[PDB]
Amino acid sequence: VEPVVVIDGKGHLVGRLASVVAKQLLNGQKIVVVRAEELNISGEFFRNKLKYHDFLRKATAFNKTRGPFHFRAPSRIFYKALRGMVSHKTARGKAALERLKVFEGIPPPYDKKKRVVVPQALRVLRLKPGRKYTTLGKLSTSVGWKYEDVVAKLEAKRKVSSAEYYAKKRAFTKKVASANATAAESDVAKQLAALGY
Amino acid sequence: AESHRLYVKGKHLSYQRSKRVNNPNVSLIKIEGVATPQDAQFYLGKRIAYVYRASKEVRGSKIRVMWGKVTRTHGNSGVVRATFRNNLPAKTFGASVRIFLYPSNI
Amino acid sequence: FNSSIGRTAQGKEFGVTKARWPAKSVKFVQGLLQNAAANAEAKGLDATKLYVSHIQVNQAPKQRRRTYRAHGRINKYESSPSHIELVVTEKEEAVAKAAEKKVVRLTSRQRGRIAAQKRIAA
Amino acid sequence: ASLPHPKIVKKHTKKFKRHHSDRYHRVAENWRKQKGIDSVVRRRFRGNISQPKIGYGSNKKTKFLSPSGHKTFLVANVKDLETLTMHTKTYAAEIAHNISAKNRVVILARAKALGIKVTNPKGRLAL
Amino acid sequence: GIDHTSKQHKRSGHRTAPKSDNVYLKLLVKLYTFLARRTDAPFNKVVLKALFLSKINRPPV
Amino acid sequence: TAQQAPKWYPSEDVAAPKKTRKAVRPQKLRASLVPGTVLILLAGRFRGKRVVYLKHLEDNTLLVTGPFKVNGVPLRRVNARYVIATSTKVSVEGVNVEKFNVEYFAKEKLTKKEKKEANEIKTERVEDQKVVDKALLAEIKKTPLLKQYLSASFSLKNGDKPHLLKF
RNA sequence: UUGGCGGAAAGGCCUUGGGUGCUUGCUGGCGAAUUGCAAUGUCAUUUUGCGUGGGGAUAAAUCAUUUGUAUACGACUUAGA
RNA sequence: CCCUGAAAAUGGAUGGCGCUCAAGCGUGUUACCUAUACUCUACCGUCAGGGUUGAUAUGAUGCCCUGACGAGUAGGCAGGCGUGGAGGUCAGUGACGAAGCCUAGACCGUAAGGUCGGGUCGAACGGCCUCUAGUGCAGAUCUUGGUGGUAGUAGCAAAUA
RNA sequence: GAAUACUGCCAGCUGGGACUGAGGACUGCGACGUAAGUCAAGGAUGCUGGCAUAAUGGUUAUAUGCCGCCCGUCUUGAAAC
RNA sequence: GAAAUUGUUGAAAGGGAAGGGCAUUUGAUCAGACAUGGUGUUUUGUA
Ligand SMILES: [Mg+2]
Ligand SMILES: [Mg+2]
Repeated sequence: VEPVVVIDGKGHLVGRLASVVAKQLLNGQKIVVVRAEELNISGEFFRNKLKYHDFLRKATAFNKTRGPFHFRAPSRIFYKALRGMVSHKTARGKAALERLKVFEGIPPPYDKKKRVVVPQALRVLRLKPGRKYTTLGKLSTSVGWKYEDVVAKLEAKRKVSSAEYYAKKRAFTKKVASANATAAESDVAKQLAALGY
Repeated sequence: AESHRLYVKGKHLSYQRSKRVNNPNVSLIKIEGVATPQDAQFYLGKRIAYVYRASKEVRGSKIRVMWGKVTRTHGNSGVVRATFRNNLPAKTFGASVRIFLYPSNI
Repeated sequence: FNSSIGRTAQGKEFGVTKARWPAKSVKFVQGLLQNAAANAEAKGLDATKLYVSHIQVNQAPKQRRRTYRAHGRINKYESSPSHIELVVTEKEEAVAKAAEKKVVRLTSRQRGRIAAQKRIAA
Repeated sequence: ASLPHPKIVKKHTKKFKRHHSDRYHRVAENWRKQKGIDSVVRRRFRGNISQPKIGYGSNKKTKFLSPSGHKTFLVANVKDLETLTMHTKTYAAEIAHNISAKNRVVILARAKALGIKVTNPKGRLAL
Repeated sequence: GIDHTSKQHKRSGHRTAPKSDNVYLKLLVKLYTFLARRTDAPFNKVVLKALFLSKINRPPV
Repeated sequence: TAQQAPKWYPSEDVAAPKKTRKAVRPQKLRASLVPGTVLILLAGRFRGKRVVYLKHLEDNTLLVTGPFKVNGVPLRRVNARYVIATSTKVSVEGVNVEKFNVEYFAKEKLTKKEKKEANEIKTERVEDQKVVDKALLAEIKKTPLLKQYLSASFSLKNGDKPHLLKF
C-alpha cells in the first residue's frame, strides 16, 4: 500500500515486531525502523542481561574473530532478532534484508515523514499490566553501547523542532476547521451530508 | 484524470508447498484489500497478468506478459491460488502483479 | 603456472605480484618475432601498423633422462619442449556497420495504435 | 498433408542418462541400471534422477509418429521409394545416409512426382 | 495400497496355442478353435484342449 | 533395401465422427443487463469509459453506444463478460436498433499478400450513429450530470475495494 | 527571484515578489469511430557510449637509481631537474 | 504450576529466531495447510474373461470389447537391443565417396539403441530370415600402454677458491 | 397458544469458480410430444479474433525457489573416522 | 588420427567446493506445419 513504511520502534516488543517486519520484507514491503533504542523486551532487566551474557560467552575457540559476532547497538540487536527469522543465507533472504534499514533515533531523512505503529506488537496492548519489561537502550548501554547520551541529546533537539512544527500545524488546522464549519450548512453541504460526506 | 488503473494490485508470495517440497504449478497471490475467503470469493476466475520488461524488442515492444487466472482461495486470510500458462519464474516472489476485473459477473 | 614463485615489485605494471624474467623463453620468442617481421617485409607489409594478432604455445613431445634416488631407485628427468606459432597483422580501420534489416511483426491492435498516434499528433 | 491424429504427447521428453556420467568420463551416458546395494538411484530417493519404466510409454495412436504426422521409412533407391505409393499420408521417406548425390536427385524427382514427402531433401546438395 | 488375497498378475497355467511349430497342427487348432467357439458342444472344447498337449501328455493308444 | 517393409499397412481412409448431441440453446444473460443500462468498459480500446447498452445481438454480444457526441465512443458491440453493469439506468425506448445485426459489422478480411509495411469510415455507419445519438441525448438531458458522468472516465483510486464497491 | 532555517546520514523545509500556463467554481460550440467483441497494448528510472554547442582546469603514481629508523621476497621509510 | 534440592570439562542449541492475560502448561470448539494414501478421468504395461475366417487386402501369434492390477535385494522366468563370423535374400549402398571419427544440430523408442544433416576421410559395407560364438565393463591394491594435479615445486649446499 | 434453536429429509430452486472433452457412420436405455419430430438420452460442439512467425514449442547455458552425502563391496546396520 | 591431458580464440558463471532433480525467466540455437482437391478459368506457354 505504501512505498516505504516508517515504524516508530518506541514501546514495541522485539520479537513480535521482528516477526511482523520479516514477513513484510519477504512479501516485498520496504520498511525503515526508527527509534530502536526504545524497544521493549518482556522480562526483568537482570534476566535479559543474563541472557545477553549467555549469548556473549559463545565464540569460536581456536579464533574468536570468526565466531558469532555480538553486536551491541539496539538497532543491531533488532537486526539479529530479525535475521533469525529471515532465511538470510539465500538470495531471496539477501534481497529481503536489503529492503530494511534500522536506526537509533530518527535521522534527518525520516524526521519529516510519518511514523506508524504495529498494534499487535505494542507493549501496552500485549503485556498484562504488572509484568516487568526492559528498555533496549538501557540493556544495550549496559552491555557496551557507547552512544546512549548523544542519541538522547539529538532526540531532545529533534523533539523541540517537532513541537515548533506542531504548533503551526495545529493553528493552521484550527483555521481550516473554522472555515469548514462556517462554510457548512449551505446547499452543497446539505447535499454532501445526504450523500454521506 | 491522473489515475487510469482498471486492475487490483497483488503480490506473488510463493508457490504451493509443504514444509520442504514446493510445487511451481500453483502460485500463491496476496490481493490487497481482501482479508477473508468470503471476500476473496469475488475474485475467483479473474485474469491475472504478470507484466515485466526485457532489453530485447520482440514484436514491437520491450514489455512481456505472463497470463493466468485465480482458481481458489487459500487459507483464512484472503490469499488465493493462481495458475498460469507458464509458471511464474520464482525470482518474482514479492513482485507486483495485476488482477483484472474480467471475466465479469457484476 | 605461478605457484610458489617469488614476489616482486615489477608486477605492479600488470596488477600482479608474481612475475619473473624467463630469459631463454624471451630469446626464442624474440627470434620468432624477428622472423615474422622479416616475413612481413618480404610480403610487403607496412611494418608500422603491425601488432601480434595471434600467438600460442603448446607442448612438444618430452625428452627423457634418468634420475637416481635413494635405495637404488630410478625416476624420470624430462624436458618439456615447446611448439610456438605467431601471426602479425596490420592494424586496420573500423570493421563494419549496416546490420540486419530486422523485419517487424505487428498485430492489428499495434498497427491501429501507431496509426492513432500518427493521427493524433503531428 | 498427413492423416489426422490426436495431439502428440511425450510423457518424458528428457533423455534418461546414467548416474555419474557427468561425474566420470569413463562412464558413458547410455542408460544402465544401478545394481548397487546402497545406490540412491536404485532406491529411488527424493531429488535423484528418474529411471525408465513402462509408465512413460507413448500412446499407441501416437507412437512412432514424426511431428509432421508421418512415420519415417528409410529408402535407398527408386524401387524402395515406390513402396510408399499408396501410403503417402501415413509414411514419409528418408534417404539413407550412404546414397550419392546423383542418385539423391533421382529419388527426390520421383518422390516429387509421386507426391511422397522426403524428410531430408537437403543432403549432399550442391549450390 | 490393496491387501491382496491372491497373487497378482499370475498366468492361468494352462497351455494354449501349442508350443509346436507344425503348420498343419496350427491349421487343425484354427479349425477346432472355430468349432469350440461356435458349435457349443463340449466335444470340440475337449479336443481343442487335447490338441495343445505335449508328447508325454499324448501317450499312444 | 535399407528398411525392409511393414508387414501391414494402416488404412488411409479417414472415418466419420459420431453424431453429436450438443444443440445450441440461446444465451441466458445475467439479470443486471437490461437495455438502457450504463456500462463501464473494462477492456478494449475504450476501457474505463461509460457507455449505454441498447440491444442484445445474435452472437451473444451487446450493442452499445457512447453516445458519440458525449465521449467519442461510436456504435459498437462488446462482450458481456468485459463490462460492469452499473445501477444507473436511462430509458432507450424510441430508438430503432433492429437495423443492426451481426452482418452489419463486417471486417472485410485481409489477404496474406497485403502486408502493411508502414500504413475510411462508412457513411452508412456515420449517419446511423447520428440518428441514434440524438435520440439518446434527449433522454440524457432529463436527469442532471449524466452528460458529465458519461464524458468522465472510470478508474480505481487508492483504497477502492471492488468486492465492496457497488456499481 | 527575495529572505531565512536545517550537520545525526544536513542535500531538504518554509517564505517574498513578479512572469507564464491551466482551472472541472458555472454555462456553451467542434473533434474522437476502423485498435473492428479482449490481448501490459507500450507513457517509469538505472547506467554507459557517441554526436553536437556552451562553460571550466592545465596533474600525478609506478618501475628503474638511492636510503636503512625497515626487511625472507613483496612491503615500509627516505632522497634525486 | 513454580522454586530449593540440581556439580564437568572447545562455544551451543524446545531445530533456530524468539516468546510472558504466550508463540508456555491443562482443556474445549471451529476454520485452515498438505503424502507417491483415498475418489474421478486420461495414457502405458501385465493378467483375466469374451467377440470376430464372411466377402475385398494384407497381418487369426491379428483386430476389437470389458474388468482388475502395478513396491522390491538374493533369485527365477519372459520379451527385446548391440558385437565378430556363416547359409539365404534385397539383380541392397559405394571413389559423383564405403568404413571409421568429431558435432551444448534434427527425428524415433520407456530403455538397451536406431536414423538423418554438417565436417573430416579414403575402400569397402549394410537391411531382413536363420546359424554360430573367444559376444556387451567403472571397479578386481586387475593387465599393457599413455597422461595429469602435485609443480616450474622438493631440490641441484661434503672434499678450503 | 405460538415462534425459534438443534438434528434430520426433499427424485426443491438457483449463482460463482477450477480441471477434464477420452471415443469416432448407425444400433441401447430413456424423456418431451397426439403425431411428425425434438432432446442435457451409450464421452464437445457452435461462434469469433490475432498470428502464420522463433510467436508457441524443443534443445542448451545461466539465474531463482525447494530438494539432492560417493560409488562398488562385505554386513543386522555405510556418507562413514 | 579417438580419449585422458594441453594451448589460443569465442560464449557464460563464480562471497568456504563442483556436479544433479522438478519448474519457469533470460540469452543463444533449431525442426515441423502452412501449397491443400476446390466453385473457378478475373488466364497466359492454350489445354
Ligand atoms: Mg640422486
Ligand atoms: Mg561421460
